[PDB]
Amino acid sequence: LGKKLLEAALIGQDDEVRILMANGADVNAMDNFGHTPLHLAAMMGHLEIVEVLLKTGADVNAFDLTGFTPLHLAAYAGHLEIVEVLLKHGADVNAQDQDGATPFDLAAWLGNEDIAEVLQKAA
Amino acid sequence: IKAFEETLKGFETWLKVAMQKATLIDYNSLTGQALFQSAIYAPALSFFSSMGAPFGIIETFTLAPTKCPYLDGLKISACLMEQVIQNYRMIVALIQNKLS
Repeated sequence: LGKKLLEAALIGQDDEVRILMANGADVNAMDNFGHTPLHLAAMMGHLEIVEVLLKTGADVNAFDLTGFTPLHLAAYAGHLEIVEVLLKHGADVNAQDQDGATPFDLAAWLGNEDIAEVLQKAA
Repeated sequence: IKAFEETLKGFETWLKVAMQKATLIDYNSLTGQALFQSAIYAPALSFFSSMGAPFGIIETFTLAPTKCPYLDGLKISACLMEQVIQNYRMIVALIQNKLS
């Protein structure tokens, strides 16, 4: 069920995520790049799936194999409401990838100004 | 067929972000290369696999940097992103043939 959860969390199939969790899918399932379902849903902007994953024990601060956390990927994609939810659940604003880049850095480099201001406040 | 439609919708939702951010990613930097892999290449692979599955289409998309002969890492990223979109068009042509 892990691969199905990773796929449904990326595509945005809310129903299928809920079904998979109720059938015992691993919220820590990992794709070939180190992503958890929460990495993929945060990056995509899928708020309700992000809440479902968090409610069922997802590590908000999981690192993928390239050193990115769900906060990094939401800050990259520009999903402000996701960023706020992750921060409320303890996302680490000081997480760094393998060359020192934080979520704020990605938001600033990619032109997501609202998110960059929110992350600077939290730091 | 509903699942396939859902896959197209997720793909286009992802693409709207990837297409704008790719112009800003320095593919020659360590972070830019990693972010392109994590946020562009890896999701594209999953979309392309989900698209092709119900139709028997078994292909593995791979980046081709030899076709992006640029010193500027930003232009490499835009060029590689173009390859992603071209692959979408390739898979879609195969699907339409199958359906026809």
